[PDB]
Amino acid sequence: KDIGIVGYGSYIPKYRIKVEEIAKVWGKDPEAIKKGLVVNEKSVPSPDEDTATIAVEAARNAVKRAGINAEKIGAVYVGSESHPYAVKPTSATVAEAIGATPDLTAADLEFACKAGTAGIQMCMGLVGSGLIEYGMAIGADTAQGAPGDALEYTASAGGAAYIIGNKKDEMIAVFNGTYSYTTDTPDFWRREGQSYPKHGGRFTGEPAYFKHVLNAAKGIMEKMGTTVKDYDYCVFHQPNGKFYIKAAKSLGFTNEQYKYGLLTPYLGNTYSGAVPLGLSNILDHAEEGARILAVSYGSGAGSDAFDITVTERIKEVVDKAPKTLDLLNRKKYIDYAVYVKYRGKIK
Amino acid sequence: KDIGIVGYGSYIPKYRIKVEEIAKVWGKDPEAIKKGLVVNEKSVPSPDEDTATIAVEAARNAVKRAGINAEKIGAVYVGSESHPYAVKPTSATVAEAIGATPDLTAADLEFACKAGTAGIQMCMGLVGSGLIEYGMAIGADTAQGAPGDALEYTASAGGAAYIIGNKKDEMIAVFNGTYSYTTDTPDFWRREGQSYPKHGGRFTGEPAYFKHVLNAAKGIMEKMGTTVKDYDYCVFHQPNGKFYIKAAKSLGFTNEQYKYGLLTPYLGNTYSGAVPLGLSNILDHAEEGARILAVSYGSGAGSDAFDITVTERIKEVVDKAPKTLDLLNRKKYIDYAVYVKYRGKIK
Amino acid sequence: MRDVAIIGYGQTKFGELWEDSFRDLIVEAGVKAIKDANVDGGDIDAMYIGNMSGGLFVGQEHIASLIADHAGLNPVPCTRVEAACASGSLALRSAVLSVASGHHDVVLAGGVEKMTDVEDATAAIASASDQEWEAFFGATFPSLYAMMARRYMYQYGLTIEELSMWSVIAHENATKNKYAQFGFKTTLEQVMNASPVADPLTLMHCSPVSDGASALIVCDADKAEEFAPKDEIIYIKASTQASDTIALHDREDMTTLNAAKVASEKAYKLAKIAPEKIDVAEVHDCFAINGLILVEDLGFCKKGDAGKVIDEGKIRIDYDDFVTVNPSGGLKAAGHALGATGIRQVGELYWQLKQDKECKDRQATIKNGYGIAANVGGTGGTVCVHLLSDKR
Amino acid sequence: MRDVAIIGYGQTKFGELWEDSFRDLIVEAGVKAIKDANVDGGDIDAMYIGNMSGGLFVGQEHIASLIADHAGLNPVPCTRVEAACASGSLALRSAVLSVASGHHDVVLAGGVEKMTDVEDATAAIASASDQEWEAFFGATFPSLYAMMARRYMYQYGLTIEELSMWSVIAHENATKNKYAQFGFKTTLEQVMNASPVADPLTLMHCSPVSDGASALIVCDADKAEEFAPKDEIIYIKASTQASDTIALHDREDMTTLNAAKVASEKAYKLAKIAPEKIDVAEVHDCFAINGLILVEDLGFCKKGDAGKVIDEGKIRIDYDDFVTVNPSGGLKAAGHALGATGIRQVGELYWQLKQDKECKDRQATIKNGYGIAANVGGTGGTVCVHLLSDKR
Amino acid sequence: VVRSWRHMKERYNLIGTRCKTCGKVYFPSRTVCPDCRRKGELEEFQLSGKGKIYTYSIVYAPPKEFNKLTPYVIAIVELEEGPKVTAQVDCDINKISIGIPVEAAFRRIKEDGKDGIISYGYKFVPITE
Amino acid sequence: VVRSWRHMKERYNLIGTRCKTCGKVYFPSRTVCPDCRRKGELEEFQLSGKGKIYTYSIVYAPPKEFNKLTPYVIAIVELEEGPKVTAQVDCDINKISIGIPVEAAFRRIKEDGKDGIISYGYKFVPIT
Ligand SMILES: [Cl-]
Ligand SMILES: [K+]
Ligand code: NA
Ligand SMILES: [Zn+2]
Ligand SMILES: [Zn+2]
Repeated sequence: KDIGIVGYGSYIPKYRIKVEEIAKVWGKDPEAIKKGLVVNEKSVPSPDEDTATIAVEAARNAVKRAGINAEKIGAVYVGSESHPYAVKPTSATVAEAIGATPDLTAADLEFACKAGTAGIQMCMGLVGSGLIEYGMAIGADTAQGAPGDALEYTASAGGAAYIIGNKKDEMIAVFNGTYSYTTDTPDFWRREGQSYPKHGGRFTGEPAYFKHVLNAAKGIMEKMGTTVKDYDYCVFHQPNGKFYIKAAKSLGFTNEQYKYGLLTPYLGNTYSGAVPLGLSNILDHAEEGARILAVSYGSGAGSDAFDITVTERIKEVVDKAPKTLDLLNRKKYIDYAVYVKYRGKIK
Repeated sequence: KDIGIVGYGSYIPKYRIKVEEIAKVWGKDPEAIKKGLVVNEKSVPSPDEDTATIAVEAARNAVKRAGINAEKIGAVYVGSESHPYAVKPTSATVAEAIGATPDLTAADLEFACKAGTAGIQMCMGLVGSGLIEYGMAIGADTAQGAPGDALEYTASAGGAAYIIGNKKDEMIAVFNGTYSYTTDTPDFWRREGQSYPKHGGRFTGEPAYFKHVLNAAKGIMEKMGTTVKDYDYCVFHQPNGKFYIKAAKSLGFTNEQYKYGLLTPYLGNTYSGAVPLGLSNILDHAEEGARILAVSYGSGAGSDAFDITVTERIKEVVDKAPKTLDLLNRKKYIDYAVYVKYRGKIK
Repeated sequence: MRDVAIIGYGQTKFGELWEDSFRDLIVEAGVKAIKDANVDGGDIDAMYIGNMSGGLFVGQEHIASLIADHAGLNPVPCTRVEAACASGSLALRSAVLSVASGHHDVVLAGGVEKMTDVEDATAAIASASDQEWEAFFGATFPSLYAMMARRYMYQYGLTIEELSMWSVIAHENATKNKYAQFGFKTTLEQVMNASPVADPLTLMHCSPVSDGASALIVCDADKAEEFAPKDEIIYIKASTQASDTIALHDREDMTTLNAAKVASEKAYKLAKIAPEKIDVAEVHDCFAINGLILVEDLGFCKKGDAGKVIDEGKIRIDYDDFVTVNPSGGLKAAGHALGATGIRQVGELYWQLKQDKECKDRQATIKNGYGIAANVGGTGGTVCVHLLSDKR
Repeated sequence: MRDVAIIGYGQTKFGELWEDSFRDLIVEAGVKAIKDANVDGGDIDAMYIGNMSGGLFVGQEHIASLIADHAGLNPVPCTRVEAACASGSLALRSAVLSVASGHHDVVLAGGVEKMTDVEDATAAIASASDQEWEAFFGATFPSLYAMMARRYMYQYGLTIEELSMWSVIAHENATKNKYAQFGFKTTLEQVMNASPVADPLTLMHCSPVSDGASALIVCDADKAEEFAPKDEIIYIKASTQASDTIALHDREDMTTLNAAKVASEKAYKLAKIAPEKIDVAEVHDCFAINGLILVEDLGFCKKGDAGKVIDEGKIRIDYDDFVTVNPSGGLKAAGHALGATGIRQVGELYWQLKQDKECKDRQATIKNGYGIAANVGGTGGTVCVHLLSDKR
Repeated sequence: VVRSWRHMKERYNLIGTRCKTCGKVYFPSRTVCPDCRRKGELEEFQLSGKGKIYTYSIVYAPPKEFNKLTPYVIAIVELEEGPKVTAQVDCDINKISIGIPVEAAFRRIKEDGKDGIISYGYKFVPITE
Repeated sequence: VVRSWRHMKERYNLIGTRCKTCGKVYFPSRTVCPDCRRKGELEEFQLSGKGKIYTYSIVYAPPKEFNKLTPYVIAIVELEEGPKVTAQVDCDINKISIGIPVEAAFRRIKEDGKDGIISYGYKFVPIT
C-alpha cells in the first residue's frame, strides 16, 4: 500500500585533504579551483578502510535508527564504483556483518554514481510487492581521482544506507513516487583493465549531467503533479558545487531548499554515496511533513528521481546514530604525501 | 499468481571448442576430463561479440516472444561477471538497443554466477509493487578460464533474458514464490586488478556450492510446502555436469526432471547465463501446467530459488524466436590457436 | 623400565571436514579417548602431539601449547613430535618412553591434521622429501613412490594388475569402517583406468589428503589394572624406531625400507616373537607399493614374492591361515591424516586384539594375540614400529 | 627411573653465519660435543633434536631423517621435538626421559636454527604466537613482550632506566664469551636511545635473530663413569615442563609466567632444594622484561622488586651474595637461535658447575653446586626447566 | 581463505560463548570450557564492542605490508563482558594510554597480496565522550 | 634465497667430493663421509655428466608452475662415477626406459614467481 524509509545511516572517514594541498603539488591556483569547482576539501579513507567497511558502518547506523532486528532484512544491495572485489560481492560481507544472513537476497550494483539510488528502487519494489518485509540499499564509494587531473580535487570516500519498510508506524519518510531517465551516453567510463577512468571533458556537463538530471526532475514532477514550490528541500547529484547549484537554480530552487543537500564543498564527490549522504543530511534536519525532491545521476547515462515526505517518527530516530554533519566535522587533515601514501597512489 | 514471465529469449555464439583440443595442448587425457567434469565442448564468442551483444541478442529475442512494445519496459537489469566496462553500464546499452529508453531505470548486477537471477527477483518486485508494468532481467557472460586451468574446459559465452509482467493474458509462466540463501564465503573471487580469478579448489564444492544450492532448494520447498514429486522439471547451477547431477540426485530428482536444464556438457558454464539458459530450454519444451524448480548459485556465496508454473500461452510464443537448443546446435568448431586468438588470451 | 599399556582410544572421522575446525578435531579425539580410558582430564600427566604439517598448513608453530590451552589441561606439559608421515607413531613412542621412565603414569599420545585449510597440499607433503635435491628438481611425492614401484617391477616382475589388487581389498575393507574417508567398493579395471598421477600409479593407487584426529591413552601396566578391566587392556610389547637416507636416490636398495627391517627385527627381538605369530598388522600404504614392500620388510614374505602371493587371496578376513593387514581401509581408503595416521594404526590393533564393538564387521581372527604397526615418514627416512599383545 | 647426567657439550658460534651451511652447523656442534663427551658416533643409541623453524625458511620438514642421514648414523632413531623458542630444552627433556626409561644409554640432544636464509624472519618468529588471534591483527612478537613490559610497569612501577640496566649487564658478560654474537659493551643511554622496535622496547632491549647449533650428550649416571672422570660429570636432578595459554590476552596475569612458576616449583621439589641454593641460572631474556619476570617466577625475588635487584646489580658475576644470572651473554648478547637456545642454556650450566676452561673469564662462584635453566616458548605458553648439580 | 571463513562471525560481530554453569563469557568462542570441561553448557552470546585498553604498544618497524599504517598502536583490550582481545587501535600514538575506553570497528585487517582474499575484522576506536 | 647460492657449483658444474681414504666419489658433496665419517678427508671432484636411467616416472599432474612441461619425465640417474641423482629428462615419454644413457644439461629448473630468483641446474638428455 505505502512504501517508505524506516531507517537510514551514514559514514564518512576522518581524513581530509584541502584543495590547497593538491594544487600546491601540481602548480595550480587553489583559489581558482575552489571558486570554480565550489569545493574546499574532501574525505580520504584510512588505508584500513574500503567501500565494504564504509558500507558496514552505514548499514549498522541505519539499523540503529530503524530499531529492527537485522534477521528481518530480506535483501541487501550495495551500489558502488569501487567494490573491493571484481567478482566476490560486497553486499554479502555487509549482510554477514549486520547479521542479516542467511535468509536474504543480495547483489552488488554498478551504474556509476547512481548505483546507490538504483537499489533504493529495488528495495521499494520488493517491499511493496510483499516479497520481503525489509530491504537495505547502500550507496558507498572510495573514489579515485587521477593524480594530475581535476577529479583529484573532488573524488572522495563516503556511504549511506537506507532500510525500506511497508509499515506506517515504523516509517520516518514515505515514498510518493519515483521516476528514472536513462540513455546510452559515453560521457565518462572506465574499461575493465584500467585503474583510472577517462572522461569526455565538457561533454560531461550540459549534454549528460544536466540532460538527465533535469529531465528526471521534470519527469517526477509531471508524474506526481508538483512544482518547485511544492517541495521543502531538494538534493541533486554533486560532482562539484557548480553543477549542483546550476541545476537547483535552473529548476527554481532557493538556497534554503538546496543547502542541506549540498555536501561536496567539504566532503567531495562520494560517487554512489553522494545523494544518499545528501538526503541523509536533509533527514537529519527535516521536520514532519517536509517534502523532498532527490535526483541522482550516473555517468553511463542515468538519473533516479524520488518524491519523499517526512513523517512524525523522524525526531525519534535522528539521534540514535551519528548525524551526517557530525561525521563530516569530526576530521583530521593530511598533506598530499600522506594522501598518496594512504590511497596507494604510490607505485 | 500476480507476477510472471511474459517473454523469454536466449543467445549462444556459434564457435565451439572440444575438450580434446584444449587437453591436447596441455598434455591431459581428454576422456578423463570429459568423464570427470561431464563436459564435451563449450561456446566461444566471436571477437566482435561480448556480454553486451549477447545480452542484446537475448533481450531482442525475449521481446519477440513477449510481443510487446519495448517502450513499455520500465527497468533493464544485466547480471554479468564480464561487463565490457568497469564503470559504464551494459544495461544502458541494452535499453538503447531495444528502444526502451529513456523512461526506465537500469543497473549492472554483480554476484558471480547468481547475478542474472538476482535481477529476475528485482523485476518481480517492481512489477508486483506496481512501480513498473514490465521489467527485463538478463543473465549473460563471456567467461574466461585461465589457460592452464580446468576452468578453461567449461568457462563459456551465453545469455538469456526474461520479461516480467502482470497480465494473465500475456504470462507464459507464473511465479509461485522465490527464496534466497546468502552467506559470506571465500570459495572463489577475483580482485579488481586481476584478469583471471583465484579459487579455493575443493572448498568450492561441498561447503559452498552444495551448501547454498541445497539450502535454497529446501527453503523454497518449505516456503511452498512442496516436495520433489510436485515438480515436473528442475534447473540448478552447472559449473560442470558432475555438480549439477549430484545436487539433483541428492534432492531426489530423476533424469527426466533435470535433463532439459543441464546444458553444460555441450555449452559449458556461461556463469550468469547458465541457469537462465537452462530455464529457457525447459520453457522451450514445457507443457501447460508444468511446475519448474530453478536454483542458481554465486560464489562469494548466494543462491536464488524459483517456483514457476507454465501457462496455456507457452506454445504460442516458443517459435517466435530461436530455441535455445537450435542456437546450441548451430555451431562451428575451432582449434586452440584460433580460440586463444579470439579470446585475446594472446599477449 | 616399566611395562606400558593402552587403556583408551578415540578418533574422528577422516576426510574433508570443513565445518569441523582443527580444535573440534583434537577435542573430539581427546574426549573420545578419555571416555574409553575412563580417566578424568586431571588424570592426564602429560601429552605428546603428532603434527607433520604444523606451520606449513595453517601458519602456526607451537601447536602443543595451543592444543593444551584449548583442551583446558594447562599446566600439564604438552610436547610436539615431528617425523613427517610417521609423527603419530613417534608421539606414541615418546609417550611410551615417558611412562616407562616413571615420570608420568598416564600420558596421552595424539595426532591431528588439517590439510583442507590450504589451497595446495602438494607443496607441504613434498616438504618430507629432500627440498634441495628431490623437490627442487620436480620430484613430487607420488613420483618418488612411482619410481620405487617401477624399480620393484623391474627387479621382481610385479605387474600393474597385482599392484592394483591391494587397493581393491583396501576399499572392500573400508566399507566396514564408519571412520573411513571412502566407503565404496571398486574393481581392478576401475583402479587401473583411474586418472594417472605419476606413471605407473593412478589416483586409486594413492592415499588422499585428509583432515582427522586420533588419540591413545597409554598407562603403566600396574596402574592400568586399577583404571580398566584386564580384558580391555592391551600391552605395548615393543616401540622401536630406525632411520634411513632422506633422499630415495641415496638408498642402497630402493625396493626395500631398511629402517622398517631394522625397526621390525628389533621389535620381534624384544617381544621374543616371530612374524608368523602376528595375527593382524597395520602398514603405511600411502601408495600400493609401500604396502607390498612393508609386508616383505616386516617378514611376512620373502622379497619379491609378496607381490605374487598378494594375488589369489591372503591378507583378507576370509583367509584363515595368513596375517591380516589393514583391516580398516588403511591409509588408502580409511584416509591419511599425516600426524594422526600413526596413532590410528595402533588404535586399530587395540580394537582388533580387544575384539572391540568398533571393528565387529571387520574383525580379524586372532589366534596368537599379537599385532604390529609400521608407520613411515617420507619415502622411508624414518620408520616407527609398535608391537601390541593381549597378554603382558 | 635411572639417574641421568651430561658427559659433554658442543656449541657452534652464534649469529649471522653466512659461510656455514646448515649441515656444517649440526656437524660442527655434534663433533665438538662428541670430543668433549669422548664417545664415538657408534656409541650414540638415539638422537633427539628440536627445531621451531622446521625449515620455514628452508621449506624442509622431516629434518631429523636428514640430519641422521648426513651425520652418517643411520639406522639410529632420530626424532624432532617442537615448542617454539623452547624446542631445545624439550629435545633435552625427551633425551633425559629415554635414558631414564632404560631404552637408550647414550643419547644426543641437539638444537640447530637457520634464519639468515630468509629475507624476513619476522613472519616465522610470529608463528609461535596465536596466528588467528594475535598475528592476524598485527601483533608482532616484540609488541607482545612490549605489552607485557607496559603492564608490568603500570602494576609495579618499573622504569625504562631499570629495565635497560638488564641489557648493559648482558653485553658486559658477553664480552667474556667467544661464542657470543655481540662482544661489545654498552651504556644506559645507548640502550635507551637505540632505534625503537615496539614502545617501550628499543633495539637494545631485544635479542637478535641468529643462526647456530648446540648439542649435549646425555648418558646414564652409572655408565657416565666409563667415558668421563667423576669431576667432569654433571647430573640432571630434574627436567620439568608446564603449559600456559598460547595468547597473552588469555593469561590470568600477564606480568607472570605461570608455566615457569609451575615448572620451577616441581623442579625444586624433586631436587629437594630452595631457590636460595641456586648458584647460577640461565633464563630466557629475549626481551629483557622476560629476564626480570623469570627471576621472580623462579623465586629469586618477590613479584615487583625485580627492578631493584638489577639496578643494584645483585645478579652480576662480581656480586657474591646472590644468584648469578646469564653469565654468558644470554639471548640478548650471546644470541638467540630458537632451536639451539634451549640446549645452550644447559650447556652453560654444565660449564659453570664443572668450572670448565670455556667459561674461565665469566666463571660464577659456586657455593652449593646447583644451577637452573628456564627456556620459554612464545610469550610463555610453554616453559621447560632443567636443574643441574655437580653431586648426584 | 578457509581459516578466515570459520571465524567470521567472531571477527565481524564479536559473537562468543557463555557458560551457564559458570556464568562466565568467553571470546573467542571455545569448544571446551577450561574450568568445567564437559560439564560446561555453552550458548552463543553477542558481545558489545565496548572495552578498555588493558595494555598497548606502538609498532615502529612492522612487516612491509603494514607500511601505510606505520607507526601503529597494537593493544590488548579488556571487553566489558570480561574477555581480552589483541587488536590494533585507530588513534594517534600520543593519544593512547591504559584504561582508554574503546569500541570495536569493522575494518580491512589484511589482504593476501594483490590477488588473494581480503580479510576483515575488528579494530578498536576511541569513544567520542 | 641464499640456499640456491650455496649449491651453485654442484647444480651448475656437477662438482662433488672424492674420498681419498675410500677412493669412492659422492655427489652432492658431503661434509662427513658416511663410511669413514671422522677418519676420512674430502677433495673436490668434477663428475662427467654421463649416466644411465636407474628408474623413472612420468608426472601427469604436477604443480601449477610446471604446466608447460606436463607430462614430464622425472628420473633417478646413476652417474658413471657411482652417485645417483634425481632430475628431469628431456625426451619423449614413450622413449624413456631403465638403462638409457643420458647426459647432464644446463637448464632453467625453476623460478620464484614473476619477480623472484631464477634457479638453474642440471637436467638430463639422451645421447645420440
Ligand atoms: Cl574431564
Ligand atoms: K566491476
Ligand atoms: Na556501471
Ligand atoms: Zn566452566
Ligand atoms: Zn669414506
